[PDB]
Amino acid sequence: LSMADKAARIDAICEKARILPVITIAREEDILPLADALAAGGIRTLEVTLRSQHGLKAIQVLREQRPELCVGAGTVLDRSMFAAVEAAGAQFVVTPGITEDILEAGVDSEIPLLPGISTPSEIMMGYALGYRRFKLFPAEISGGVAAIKAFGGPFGDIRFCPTGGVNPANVRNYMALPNVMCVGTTWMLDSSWIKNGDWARIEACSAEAIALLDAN
Amino acid sequence: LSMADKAARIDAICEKARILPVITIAREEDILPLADALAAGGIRTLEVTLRSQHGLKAIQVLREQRPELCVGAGTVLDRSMFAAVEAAGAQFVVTPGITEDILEAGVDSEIPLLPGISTPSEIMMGYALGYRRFKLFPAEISGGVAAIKAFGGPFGDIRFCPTGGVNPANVRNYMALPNVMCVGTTWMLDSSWIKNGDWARIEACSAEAIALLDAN
Amino acid sequence: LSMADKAARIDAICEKARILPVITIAREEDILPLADALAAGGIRTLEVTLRSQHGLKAIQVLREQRPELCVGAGTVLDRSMFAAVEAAGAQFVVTPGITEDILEAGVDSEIPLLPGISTPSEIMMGYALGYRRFKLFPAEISGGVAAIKAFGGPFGDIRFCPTGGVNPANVRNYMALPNVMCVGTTWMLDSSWIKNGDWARIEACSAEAIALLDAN
Repeated sequence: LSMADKAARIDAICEKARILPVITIAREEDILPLADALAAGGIRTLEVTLRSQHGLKAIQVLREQRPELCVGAGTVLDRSMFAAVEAAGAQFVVTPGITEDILEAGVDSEIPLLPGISTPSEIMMGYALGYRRFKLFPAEISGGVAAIKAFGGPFGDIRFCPTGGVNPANVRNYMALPNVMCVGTTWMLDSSWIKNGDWARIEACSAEAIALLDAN
Repeated sequence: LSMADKAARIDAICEKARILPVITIAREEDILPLADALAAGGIRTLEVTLRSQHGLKAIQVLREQRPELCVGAGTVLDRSMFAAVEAAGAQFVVTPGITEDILEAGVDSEIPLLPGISTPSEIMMGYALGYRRFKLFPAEISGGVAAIKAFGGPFGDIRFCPTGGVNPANVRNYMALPNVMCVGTTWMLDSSWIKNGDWARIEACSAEAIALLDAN
Repeated sequence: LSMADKAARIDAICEKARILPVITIAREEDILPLADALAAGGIRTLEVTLRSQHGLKAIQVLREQRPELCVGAGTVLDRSMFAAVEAAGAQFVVTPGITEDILEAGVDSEIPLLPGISTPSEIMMGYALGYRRFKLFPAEISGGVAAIKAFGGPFGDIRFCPTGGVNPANVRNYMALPNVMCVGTTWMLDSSWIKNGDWARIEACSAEAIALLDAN
C-alpha cells in the first residue's frame, strides 16, 4: 500500500530471486514444463512478458497451479496493460522504460512495480514519486557496471536490477556491486531448447546460473 | 489524418528513400545544384534542417521547383517551428529528440512526424501517443546495431531510422536488421564539396551510397 | 531574473572556474581546510553536493567565511531541496538529471541552475523552458567527446559542462571543444587525502589540474 512498503517488497522479491528470467511464452503447452525446469534449477521467481498473446494466460496458469513460485509480469507499456496483469494475478510488474502514467499507475496499484530506466533524469522522474528500486535496461549499452557505479554517487540510496547484456562472463561483476539487487536475462532460456522441449538443458543451465553466484 | 496512417505514410517515405541525407543549407544558390546532385545519384528524399536561416526558404524552393523530390524538414525544436515548416510545404517532419509538446504537435499535424529517440523510456513516451516509427539518434553513441536489437525485444512492432555515426563501413550492418527502415547521415554531403561547388564529387558519392545497399 | 540572464551568469561562473570540483563533505571540520587547499591550487568555484547531511551547513559556512569563493549546490533532487540550498546561500544550483518540476523551479529561482542531461530529448525538454547551458552526466558513459560533437549539430547554440569520467588523461580533449564551458570531477579530491588531512596533496593536485589547461 505505502510507497516505502513496495520498495521493501520489491527488494525482498529481487534478493530471494537473485536471477530474474525474462520469459516469453510462444506456446501454451510450454508454461508448466518451462516453469518446472527453471524451478528445479533453483530459479523460483519468474518474469512473464506480455511480448506474446500467451502472456496473461501464462500468469494465470502459473498463479493457480504453481502457487509456490513468485510470478511477475513484464513489458507492460501502458496503464491498460498494467491493470490487466494485476487482475491476471501478477505479484509484481516490470517495464522496459518509464512514462508519467505508468509511474503513477504503480503508485495506485496494490502490487509493486520495478520500473526500467537508462539515465539519471529518468531515475529522478521516478525518484520524485517515491521509487527507490530500479531496473537498468539495457544494462550493457547503458554503461554496465560503470554506469551502476556512476549512479551510485548522486543516488546512493537506490538499488538496481541490470538486464540486457548480462551473461555468465559478467554476471559476478554486477552481483559484486553493493547497490545491485539481482540481475535479469534470457541466457538460460535458449529458444531452440524450448521448441525441441530440451528441458534437461534448461534445468542444467539454470542450476549453473545459480551456482555461479556464491562468493562475492 | 489517423495515427496509424501517418505510421504507414512515414514508413513508405523511408523505405523508398533508403538513405535520408541531413542537409544544412549555408547558401541560397546551393539549393537546386545540391538537390540535383543528390537526385542524380539516386537520392530523391531530402531532409532540410532548420539549423540555418535558409532552412525554410530551401523547403519552399524545393517544393515549387523540384516537386518530383520528397522534401521533409528537420531540427524542429518546438511547436512554433513545427507549424512553420508545415506551412513552408514540408512533406514530413524529423526531430533530434522528443518532448510532450512536439509529440502532441505531430498528432494534430497533417504531415507525419518521425521523432528522434535514444532510450526505451523515450520510445514509450511516443508509443503511448500512437507512434510506431522512430529515429535513433545518435545511432552509434546510443548503442548502434546492438541497441536496435535490444529494443526489438520489448518493442517488436516498431521500426527505426538510425542517424549519427552511420557511414559506408557500417551502413549494411544496419540495413540488415529487419526493424530498420532506412539510415540517415551526411557522409555524402562533405562541406568542402558544397562550398567549392564540387557537385560531381557529391553525385558520385550518392551513387556509391545507393549502390552499397543491394544484397541484405 | 531573465532566462537569458541566467544563461549568461552561469556561463560566466563556468568559464572563470574552468574546473568544477564536486565536493561531498563527510566531516564538519573539513569545510575550510578543504576549501583553502583547493583555493590555493587555483580552484575558486566549488560545488557542494547534498549527498551528505553536512551539505547545507557547508554552503553556509563557506558563504559567510569564504565570501571570495563562488559556492554552488549540487545533487538537488527536488523543488524542496532547491528551495533549501537557495536559502542557505548557494550562488548557483546543479543537478544530475532533470524533471519537469526542477526545470520550472530554476525558472522561478533567483540563482541560475545548470541542469544535468544525457540525451537529446532531455536537452530539448530544458531548451523549451529557455535553458542554453547544460551539464553532461555521466560524461564518459554518455559518449564523451563524441557525444558533445554530435549534440553540437542540432543544438549548435548550447554549451556543456561534462562531468563523470573526466580526468588528466582526457581533460584537454574536452576543453578543446568550442562548446564546452568547463569540466567537473573529483580526481583531485581523493577520499583518503581528506580523511588523513593530506591537504598538501590536494593543493598540489588542484594546481596540476589548472596547469593542465593552457594551450587549447
